[PDB]
Amino acid sequence: QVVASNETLYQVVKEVKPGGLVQIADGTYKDVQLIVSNSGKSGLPITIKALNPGKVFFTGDAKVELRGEHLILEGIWFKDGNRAIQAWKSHGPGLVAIYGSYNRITACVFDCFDEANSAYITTSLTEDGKVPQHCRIDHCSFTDKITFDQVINLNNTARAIKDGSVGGPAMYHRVDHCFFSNPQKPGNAGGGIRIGYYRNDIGRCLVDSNLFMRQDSEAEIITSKSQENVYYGNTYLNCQGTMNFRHGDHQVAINNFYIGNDQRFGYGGMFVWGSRHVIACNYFELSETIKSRGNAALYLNPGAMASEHALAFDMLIANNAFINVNGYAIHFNPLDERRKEYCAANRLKFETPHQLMLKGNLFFKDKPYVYPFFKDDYFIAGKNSWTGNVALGVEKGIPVNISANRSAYKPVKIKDIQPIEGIALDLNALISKGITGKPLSWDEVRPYWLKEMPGTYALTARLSADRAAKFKAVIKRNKEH
Ligand SMILES: *[C@H]1O[C@H](CO)[C@@H](O[C@@H]2O[C@@H](C)[C@H](O)[C@@H](O)[C@H]2O)[C@H](O)[C@@H]1O[C@H]1O[C@H](C(=O)O)[C@@H](O[C@@H]2OC[C@@H](O[C@@H]3O[C@@H](C)[C@@H](O[C@@H]4O[C@H](CO)[C@@H](O)[C@H](O)[C@H]4O)[C@@H](O[C@H]4O[C@H](CO)[C@H](O)[C@H](O)[C@H]4O)[C@@H]3OC)[C@H](O)[C@H]2O)[C@H](O)[C@H]1O
Ligand SMILES: CC(=O)N[C@@H]1[C@@H](O[C@@H]2OC(C(=O)O)=C[C@H](O)[C@H]2O)[C@@H](OS(=O)(=O)O)[C@@H](CO)O[C@@H]1O
Ligand SMILES: CC(=O)N[C@@H]1[C@@H](O[C@@H]2OC(C(=O)O)=C[C@H](O)[C@H]2O)[C@@H](OS(=O)(=O)O)[C@@H](CO)O[C@H]1O
Ligand SMILES: CC(=O)N[C@@H]1[C@@H](O[C@@H]2OC(C(=O)O)=C[C@H](O)[C@H]2O)[C@@H](OS(=O)(=O)O)[C@@H](CO)O[C@H]1O
Ligand SMILES: CC(=O)N[C@@H]1[C@@H](O[C@@H]2OC(C(=O)O)=C[C@H](O)[C@H]2O)[C@@H](OS(=O)(=O)O)[C@@H](CO)O[C@H]1O
Ligand SMILES: [Ca+2]
Repeated sequence: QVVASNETLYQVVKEVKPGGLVQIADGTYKDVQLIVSNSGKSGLPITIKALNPGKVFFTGDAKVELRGEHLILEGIWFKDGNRAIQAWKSHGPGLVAIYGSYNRITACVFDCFDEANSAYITTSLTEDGKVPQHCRIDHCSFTDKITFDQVINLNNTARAIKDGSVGGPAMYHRVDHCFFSNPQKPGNAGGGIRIGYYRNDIGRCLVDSNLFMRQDSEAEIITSKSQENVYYGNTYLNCQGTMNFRHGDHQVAINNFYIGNDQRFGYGGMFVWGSRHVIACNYFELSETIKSRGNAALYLNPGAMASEHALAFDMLIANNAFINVNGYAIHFNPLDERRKEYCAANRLKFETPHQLMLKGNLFFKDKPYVYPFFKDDYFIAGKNSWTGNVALGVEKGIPVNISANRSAYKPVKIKDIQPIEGIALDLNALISKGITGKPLSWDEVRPYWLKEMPGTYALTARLSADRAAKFKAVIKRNKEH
């Protein structure tokens, strides 16, 4: 039914049946506490949507909880929030918290919501430990986030100091066609998306066709902290951060675009911990790279095998292109001094990346940047395997013989790569095709009803005066008195 107030919305959601449709009349729903406990059924979802998307605002001291299964939340604009700062935390539920499985949030806008620390959307465990699975977040816009924590956390365990061999279960979520552009916070402030917590967690989430444009929240654009997540066809445009395989082996990134096209800041880029990954058909063209990480497109972590800073080794790096990177194409030992400190403290064995299979990559420069393609301060003959690469335009920086024949450059065919269970992509086929398509634009990901890009930061790299003032107040209250 059509509802036009908070109270009527609360009532209709208590009664709605599988296949039901709740439409919210034009207006502002201030301090709205939408808790949806009922469930739809497979093929009979319950849809809660604006009657006219773009005309419904959830504001004030608001929250949404999707606790039932088979629910769809659509066409809501979250702005002008005022949740209690003492009542919300990073690593807690999001503004929208999804506790049930088979739920979808689509074509919603989150724009500088408030000053309370939390994600904008989470999947969250219930108190009895049940893990939501098979959820989708798509065609949503996340802009000008001025609070701590990620924009989205996808959770399969409760936060703990941890380290017990039993990880969280596979989630099988999808995040697609979303737009992220958010200002830099201080420190380890929470990024774009976190998936899982530690290396025994299984993710099996698909993150595809998103546009991260000045996603600058903190060092990590995405902190992927579970196994077997697949990142396909995302665009990272002028982002002050890197997309990271932070914990969890056997993750996949194929045909993403990492573009930096001005000199305003250092941009990234991928930072990779762990082993057994597939990193293929990605395109890196970065006009400036990140000083603090080591100035590179692709960073391969040194350290102790399978530790808290897991050594990057034994993986496939295939058919990628590094075009006019103002930095190393590949840095084989970033942050090595900090990592030796970690390994010494914990009495762990420090190692450097090896057993890498570098196949069919193009390394090309014709602009006067000063960096050789590679940095490997621990180079050992034979430790990695290079086949079918092409390198031309600057010295390699390591003693490896690579063809310089660009005309003869072709991506390699690959046929031995196992797909990820639950994700309907043919990894061999996609890798063997080489790099397809081009960077995504706002029109390709935007909510169907929204023509104008929201936010103040994406086009300008600066918050508007009023939002800047709120951001300063958040940062101040979160640091030492
Ligand atoms: C993410 O998305 C981006 C693009 O937004 C992709 O970008 C590309 O790749 C990047 C690497 C590059 O950077 C970029 O430049 C791009 O080149 C990126 O790869 C990622 O892709 C994934 O997301 C896509 C997306 O969501 O946009 C997926 O594309 C969708 O795939 C499904 C398509 O639907 C099918 O085709 C349409 C036209 C429907 O079929 C037609 O149905 C008509 C009416 O029934 C009929 O007359 C026609 O004969 C049919 O052809 C659809 O059918 C389904 O729906 C209809 C109603 O419309 C009926 O109910 C049917 O029963 C039902 O089957 C087809 O579904 C199979 C959709 O068009 C397409 O957008 C992509 O596959 C993902 O990998
Ligand atoms: C709630 C939702 O859309 N979940 C996504 C899931 O889609 C469900 O499962 C399938 C399926 O064929 O396995 C189809 C329907 O779209 C839906 O029931 C699926 O999303 S996808 O279909 O857009 O690809 C996965 C990705 O595999 O992500 C969510 O789990
Ligand atoms: C709110 C927030 O997450 N801020 C990050 C800092 O964490 C807070 O401050 C401290 C502290 O001892 O100084 C401890 C608590 O975690 C928070 O109250 C801190 O993050 S972290 O180091 O704890 O992971 C700094 C580190 O640079 O990052 C801020 O973003
Ligand atoms: C100890 C702790 O929980 N600190 C939180 C951070 O987590 C550490 O940092 C990261 C990371 O990739 O940033 C990985 C380590 O394994 C963690 O011990 C971090 O939280 S999270 O969202 O990345 O899990 C920050 C983010 O705001 O929050 C700290 O409190
Ligand atoms: C406790 C810990 O190792 N946390 C990792 C982060 O490391 C801290 O972050 C930084 C920084 O500027 O990024 C400075 C502090 O001295 C570090 O202790 C960080 O890891 S990394 O930067 O060493 O690679 C994040 C990933 O960005 O992961 C945390 O686990
Ligand atoms: Ca972080």
